[PDB]
Amino acid sequence: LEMSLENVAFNVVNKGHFDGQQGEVPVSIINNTVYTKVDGVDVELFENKTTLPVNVAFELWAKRNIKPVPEVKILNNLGVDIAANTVIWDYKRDAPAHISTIGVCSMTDIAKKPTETICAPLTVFFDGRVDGQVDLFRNARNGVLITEGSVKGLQPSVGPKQASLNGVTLIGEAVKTQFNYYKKVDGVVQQLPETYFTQSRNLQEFKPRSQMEIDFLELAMDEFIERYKLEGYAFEAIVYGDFSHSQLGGLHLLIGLAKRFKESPFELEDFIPMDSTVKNYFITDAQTGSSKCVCSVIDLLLDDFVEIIKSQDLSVVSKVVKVTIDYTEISFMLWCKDGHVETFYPK
Amino acid sequence: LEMSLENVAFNVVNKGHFDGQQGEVPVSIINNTVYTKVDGVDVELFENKTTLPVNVAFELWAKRNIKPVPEVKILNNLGVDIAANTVIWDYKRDAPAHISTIGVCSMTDIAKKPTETICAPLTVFFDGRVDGQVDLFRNARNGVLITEGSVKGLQPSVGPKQASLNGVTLIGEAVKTQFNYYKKVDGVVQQLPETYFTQSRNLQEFKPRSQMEIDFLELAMDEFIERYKLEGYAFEAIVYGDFSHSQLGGLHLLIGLAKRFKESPFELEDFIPMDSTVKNYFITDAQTGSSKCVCSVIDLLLDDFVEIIKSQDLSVVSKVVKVTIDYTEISFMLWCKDGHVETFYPK
Amino acid sequence: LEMSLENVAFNVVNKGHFDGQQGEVPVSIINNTVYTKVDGVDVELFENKTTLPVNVAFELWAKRNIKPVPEVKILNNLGVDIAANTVIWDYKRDAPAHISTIGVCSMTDIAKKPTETICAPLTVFFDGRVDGQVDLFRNARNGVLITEGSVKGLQPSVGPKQASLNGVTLIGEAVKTQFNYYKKVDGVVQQLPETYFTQSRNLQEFKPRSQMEIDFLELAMDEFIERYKLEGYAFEAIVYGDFSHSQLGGLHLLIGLAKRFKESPFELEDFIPMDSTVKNYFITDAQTGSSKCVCSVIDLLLDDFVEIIKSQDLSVVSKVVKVTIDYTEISFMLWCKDGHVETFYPKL
Amino acid sequence: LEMSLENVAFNVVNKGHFDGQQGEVPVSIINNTVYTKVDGVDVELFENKTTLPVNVAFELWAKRNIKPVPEVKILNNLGVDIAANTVIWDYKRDAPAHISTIGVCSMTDIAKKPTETICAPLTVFFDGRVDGQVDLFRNARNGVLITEGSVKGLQPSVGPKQASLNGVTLIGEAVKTQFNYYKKVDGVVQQLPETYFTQSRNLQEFKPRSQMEIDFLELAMDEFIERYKLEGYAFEAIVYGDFSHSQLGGLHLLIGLAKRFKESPFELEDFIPMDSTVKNYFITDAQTGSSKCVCSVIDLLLDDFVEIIKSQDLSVVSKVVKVTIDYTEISFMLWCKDGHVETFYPK
Amino acid sequence: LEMSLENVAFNVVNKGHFDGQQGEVPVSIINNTVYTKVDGVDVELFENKTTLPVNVAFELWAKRNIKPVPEVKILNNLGVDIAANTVIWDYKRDAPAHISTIGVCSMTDIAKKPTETICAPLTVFFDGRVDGQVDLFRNARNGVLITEGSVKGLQPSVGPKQASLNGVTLIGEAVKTQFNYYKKVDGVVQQLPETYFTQSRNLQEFKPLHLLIGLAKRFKESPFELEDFIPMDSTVKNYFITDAQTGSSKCVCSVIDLLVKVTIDYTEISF
RNA sequence: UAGUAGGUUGUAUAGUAGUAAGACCAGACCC
RNA sequence: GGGUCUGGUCUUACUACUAUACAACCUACUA
Repeated sequence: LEMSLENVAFNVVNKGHFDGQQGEVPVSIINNTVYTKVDGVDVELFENKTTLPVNVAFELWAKRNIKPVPEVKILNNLGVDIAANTVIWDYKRDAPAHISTIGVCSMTDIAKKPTETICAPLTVFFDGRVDGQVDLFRNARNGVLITEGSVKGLQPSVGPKQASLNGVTLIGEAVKTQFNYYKKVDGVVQQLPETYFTQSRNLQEFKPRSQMEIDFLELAMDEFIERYKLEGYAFEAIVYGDFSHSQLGGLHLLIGLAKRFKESPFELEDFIPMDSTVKNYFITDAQTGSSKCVCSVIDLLLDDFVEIIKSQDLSVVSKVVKVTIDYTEISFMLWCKDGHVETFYPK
Repeated sequence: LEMSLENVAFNVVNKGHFDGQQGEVPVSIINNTVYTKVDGVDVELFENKTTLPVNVAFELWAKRNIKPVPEVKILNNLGVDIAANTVIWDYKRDAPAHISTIGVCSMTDIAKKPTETICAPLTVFFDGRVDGQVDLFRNARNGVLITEGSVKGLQPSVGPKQASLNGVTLIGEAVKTQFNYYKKVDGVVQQLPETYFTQSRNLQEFKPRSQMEIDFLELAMDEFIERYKLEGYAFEAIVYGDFSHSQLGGLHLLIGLAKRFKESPFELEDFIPMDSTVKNYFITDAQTGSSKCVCSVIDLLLDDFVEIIKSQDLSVVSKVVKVTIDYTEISFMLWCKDGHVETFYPK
Repeated sequence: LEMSLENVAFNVVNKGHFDGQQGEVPVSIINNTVYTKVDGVDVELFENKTTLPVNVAFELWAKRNIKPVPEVKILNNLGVDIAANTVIWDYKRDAPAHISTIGVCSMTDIAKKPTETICAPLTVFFDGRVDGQVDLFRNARNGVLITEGSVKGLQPSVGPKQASLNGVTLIGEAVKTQFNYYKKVDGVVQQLPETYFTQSRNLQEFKPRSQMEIDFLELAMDEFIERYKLEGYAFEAIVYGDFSHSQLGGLHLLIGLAKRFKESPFELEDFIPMDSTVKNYFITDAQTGSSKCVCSVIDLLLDDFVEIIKSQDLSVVSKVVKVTIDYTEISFMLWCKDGHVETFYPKL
Repeated sequence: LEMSLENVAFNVVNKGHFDGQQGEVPVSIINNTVYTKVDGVDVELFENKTTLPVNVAFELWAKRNIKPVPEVKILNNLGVDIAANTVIWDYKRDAPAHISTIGVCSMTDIAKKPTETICAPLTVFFDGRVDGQVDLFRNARNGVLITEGSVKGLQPSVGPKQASLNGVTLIGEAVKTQFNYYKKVDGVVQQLPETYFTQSRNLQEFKPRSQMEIDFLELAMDEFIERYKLEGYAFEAIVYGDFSHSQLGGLHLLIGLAKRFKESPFELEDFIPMDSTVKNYFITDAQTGSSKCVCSVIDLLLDDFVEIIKSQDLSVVSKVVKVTIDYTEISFMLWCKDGHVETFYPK
Repeated sequence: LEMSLENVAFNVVNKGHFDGQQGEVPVSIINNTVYTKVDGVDVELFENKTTLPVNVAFELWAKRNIKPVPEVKILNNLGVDIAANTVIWDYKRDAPAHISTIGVCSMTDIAKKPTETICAPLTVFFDGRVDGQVDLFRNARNGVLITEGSVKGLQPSVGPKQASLNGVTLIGEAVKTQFNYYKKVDGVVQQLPETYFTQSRNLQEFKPLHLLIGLAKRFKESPFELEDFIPMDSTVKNYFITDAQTGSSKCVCSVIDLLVKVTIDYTEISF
């Protein structure tokens, strides 16, 4: 089997997600909210924040993937258009990561199997922990495959350490959250270039993942620059920021935002609440009264950021640098003075 | 069995009402409308005009009674509070005639059988064309029973000739629309009083049902009164109406409204769109510019109204007359100008 | 008292409009509809088609004017911005004719009396059948006054014969629907221009109001033109209409639309459902398959239209003619050639 | 172009449809209705009855095709999935006939030209009155082409006489509403089979289109059979209908419905308000009280129906007959008594 | 009395709850929100999260009980179906704890007094701090009574130490939040058996994996997410716990906050 | 007199439209 | 080659709307 609204609500009530049990419960759809009657009183089960109909969005939310899955930004950068026999929920915007589905909900389904002709001109995300998906990826024309282990006859590409698990990114210890990515286009397997992976942290629950990051949060700016020999790279304004004018200077790394937040609180108004490698924020410092309309914040490991920034050479005043991050090219606007660097920020 | 939204929509699509078949179709609930996907495009199936949730109202509408059923005004006057194992749809206001149901929809059910203790202090409408309902009526404490035939041990009460059938009232020829009404209160059968029944007609599809009505519509105002000897009974004002002042005079019978509508069109704004024995209208005559804020219109057979007015014994100046219409008392405001009648209109 | 939602609903239930009685009834506001509980079941009382909140629109609808009132187009053309101590309901779009009110609903009120300073730079519609309104009009700076009779010290202006009464326009017989209009601007009484008044009819309930209209509805096109000496005025196109090409021809008078509708049914899609002197329609003829995207239809008495079309010389290649209709200037495009008119249509 | 909501509303206000002019007007989107401010008061321009967003549906409605276009049922039967550079509005359900568009609205566009790779595995409706569309049809892989005239190198297929024009079907006189249909699948032109075309009439504005229909609407049931020699074809029940039992007998042609409506009014509740060759109705006769839950009504010319019924032979008790109507197969359930056909109704 | 929407909004504006004052203020009902006009600009007063109409829910919210009241789980376990002359607001789901009311709001009222025949086959929650309610409980057929003190002729049952007060549970010091529970069924007083009472704490404001104390200890150690897929109030809570450090998650986790059939909160819990 | 300015009108360079007609180009049908 | 019908463009005459520049009239605030 039954694929109906009341069976989905029964599964949500008894297990929190659509498992596949048999049963039905009373359901009331008023406004965009789905209520259920428990002990004679209506209890809210789901509030629709999406653009889909109420029952369609509820069914997709209940059938979401609860296993560790790749972050939505990785899938978007890899060009994934649809997911095979699963729903990947984008918790950043509280909506499904993909408009259509394959064999999940009859209202949004374009097919019941990923091997149909309609699914051929689409990059389909194939899981690896579900049996039989590797064969479907081999027979698919366009598809992206993730695997905990290794696949015979293919060259694995190491992905990010962290992965999304019910909306909270983590480096799994009990469960393996590091996958191997395979991309197949037009029936030909394509290798993927080596890329630096964003750590996807947050200001509140910020924890350094390296010794250099620990020194950045604790040691002074001059001491940290002197110890690691970061002179002549404009590290004062690129990371720490300039809270002295009406507009901020630099501050394009999430680690600098975390350091400033620990020093003085401020507001990060995200005017595009989605998940992406590069985030734009409406930052307003509450102490110095300095605000910036657009602030491109990219969360990178500090050691790899140093390696990236020191592998471009100081020879021209201005240059555009293309860096492969999350399997996509990132355009960095680089300004260089003579002897030192002026400014290096993402576009 | 399955009791779900998609099975109900499948039954509506394939048969127009909930029959009890097995199947499911895609359903989208957006706004108060229930859409279904037919040939890849959404088709509207039901628009909620009720005060209930969208899916609850849709399920009640699909499970409505399609057999000839008594008019909602008769049930309200008899004091019916709930219907046993059926839904009676009030097409006048496009909502169920009763707030709760017995064994129909889990969201509105108060019980699964009419014999439970919760249903005891309620007048339950028991059908007669469904097997086993007569026994339930006998065992019920408060209930109203309708029967095409006769029931042993009970005195039948003849009901109205017409009955509702999918929202259009008719005097059935192929199907019997005349029932026998039995009312049982506190376990004791009560014999219903002798009463007149409203014909429940409309101005557009108005057809006379007696010789007197045909003469009323065909003959002039003076000719009709002279032929039937209605002098000194205010038939000109009460029935025909007086469109000569800023406010109307009389016009409290639907037959007079039909005659005027055939003569000159006008607007009847019903500010309480429900079904009742006495209707109040905001009548505005479009020819003479005469309007009346409240106009109590009661549809009665002309012969019965003549009998009622001739039995009034007009001797006192003012008197309140109680007339049993549709198993309920109707308060008629009677004014008599000593010698003849002054005005006789319902309150 | 009391000015509350439940008292308003009680008045609607017991009398159909807000009279001023004391009482309350259960009320449920869900969606844009206002329901009431009668005999244990919810009954719909009002569905909000306006741009106002549900209870605000319900209160304005209940307090609407039920007496014969001037049509909304006349008020808009006269420049009326607000109504004094009343609500004028625009039944064409099922919303109040004016955004704000004076002493009606606390949510929309800008004042409690029309004599306040905020109401001074506004043209206020003052009634005449309500006692004391004439004095307010005299003391007002900008205002429009209607009166069944005559007012001392002022020159009356005769208005249209018909007036709106609960959404249906009529030439009242029992009740006088013809008023005298007075307009006062900046404390100085202004006389209103002499004008022709639109009859405001409809295709379904269309009834001729003159001998010429009866002849038009009965006689053939050629016979009517011959009888009324309308030679060389494009009456075949301007009025009767030309359903011969892909686009329509002329057909800019409602009487011609009524004649065609009686001949062959068609659809008039009104893409701006409001009330105005000149109406634009998306007419699609169902017989010949001829449709026109924009069709300016103005309802005028056929004698008045004949006089208007005979009052303009036709030697110029083209000209824009301004005609005072419903106290406003209507622009007519006079595309003519060699004396005989080619077309004559308003704009909207 | 400018493609914005206010430009679309300006075009609607000044011309009734999106022509392509430059300008803007105030717009208010509250509920599903789009209002505009004219002379200081909001005027409703469009009420959304679709499943699309308010502004998307408004833009599609304004950019609809106002020229004579084929009826939506013909396009659905031909398998049209999308329309090239135009929007075909389905006035029966007040929604666009196709979910996606090509180069019309950026919210629903899948491409800007019909020659892109994404549009290749889709049957695209190509007009013929727009210059350059014939070349696109020739270069297209899957597409349907209509032409007023003839196309060199292709065999024309004569379509229906009538065509939709702003929601009202008509046999155009001033404008040609008869097209020639060409279907191309997988780059190979397919000839369409000879077929019968539904006249697509309605009960209210019903006008006979042949001598036989006039005789049917005037002559008696027995006289009409005698004159046209229809004995042993169950013409009494198939077309006229039988209002004698609880359920109707036959009445599967719209001409019979029109005749009955002229005789006695009744209600046709369409529980699937869409456009299709075969329509199912919830017919309830208001005179005899006879109702039928499902009534398959197909509007065919009486001469064509006679030709169909006289070419099936009377040899088996039950048989399924496939008839090509509107370029699609119609399944007719045929029951034959030994000697004469018993019941012949569409499924 | 006056019982109208504008009087209720006036009471909310001037006192925060329906006290019973006389007055009216402009009110706008758009969407499910009730706005009021203060200084010429609309100010939101109430957003409807319930299944009731906007004005009905607003009137019930304004007429809610602000005194210390028993927790909703205790009332549900005791079988309370309706409250006499008061509204008990369930702050966990932001909706009234009972579908119908007695003499509060005309849209939801089934009666004006708890002594009517319609209220007889219902367990009615009778207060004890309101004068005259004890007599109504004595005359009632089915009802539950709470009392700060003692009632003559009845055996008191000691209830939980904590009680709800404007949505925050507390062990009252200035005000007594410990009541004595009396249950009367079919006109016969039934004694309440001994039972253990849930402390009803929370992880954030916790002051001394199926016990809430273990959840609090883990939260102090490592943060995690508790997705409550049934946001209501009950003795036993099911959570969708996902540990953010070890990546360990459990779909259903029955968490009961305590200091085989077990008598907890006047009901039976099966382990 | 030296400056900063809101409404009305005119001139100049421009860009769209207008429910009539004529002309040019292109396509279809017929002779 | 001619006639009719459609898609695009120009002209006929008068007006409406948007953009910029300058001037005049009624006049507003300072030295």
